[PDB]
Amino acid sequence: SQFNFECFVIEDNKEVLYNSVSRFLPKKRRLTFKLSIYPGPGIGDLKIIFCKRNHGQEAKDDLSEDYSISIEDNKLIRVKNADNLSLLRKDGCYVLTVPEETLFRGLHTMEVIVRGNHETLFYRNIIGVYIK
Amino acid sequence: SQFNFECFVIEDNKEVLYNSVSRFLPKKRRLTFKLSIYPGPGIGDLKIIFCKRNHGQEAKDDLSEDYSISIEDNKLIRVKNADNLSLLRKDGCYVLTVPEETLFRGLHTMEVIVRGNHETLFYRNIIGVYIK
Repeated sequence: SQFNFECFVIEDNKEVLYNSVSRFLPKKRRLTFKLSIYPGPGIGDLKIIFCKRNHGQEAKDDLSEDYSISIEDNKLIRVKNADNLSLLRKDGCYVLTVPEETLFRGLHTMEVIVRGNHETLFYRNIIGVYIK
Repeated sequence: SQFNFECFVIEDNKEVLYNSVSRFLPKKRRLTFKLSIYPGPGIGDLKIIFCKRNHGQEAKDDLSEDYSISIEDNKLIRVKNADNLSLLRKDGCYVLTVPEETLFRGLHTMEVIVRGNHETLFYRNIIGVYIK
């Protein structure tokens, strides 16, 4: 696939794929959300946003974050609230990493939206995480 | 204030600690150099530079890089050639990560220099890597 979106839990200094919303995670785990981009025809300069939200009765705007970046000339441009993001190039693949930590009980989602060529939608995905 | 400086090689999707000049690595391996900062009280703003150099009969200026960052008011400031650097905040320590790839045969070093108030030297360390 040209785009991929994954959540990893840091366990004993290894990244372990989080592959089911059914699995409750304990608090105090580091998470990494990874957007992998394989460039090609029509895929170069991009606008990307990550949307972190929590859900349920105790939904709070306080826990909401948007991380907005652009990729221009294969370089990362921090647009808004994107200081913790990082871009890494590995063998024709660009990986954008968003770090988080499990802290509040309940359902949390991270959504990613990728647009290019004057706002054409290239990719959207979302990962839910349950925390004890 | 306490500092640590470590090098990790990615081997089967895990960060494996690479001790300085402890073995020869093949080409096309990913490396991460991590400076960990355990800030003490009144440490003030910091100026940090990483210096990459290669050594031997084929010492080459085109392989040298300097990555310069500051920590000002507890935020990362990318000063020069620091787009690939990232800063992760953990419980009681900051971690600055410098990614590299093994590409040229011989000895290479990554040196880190940390200065603070009045250009006072707080820390210096260096790690060497052998590449096949």
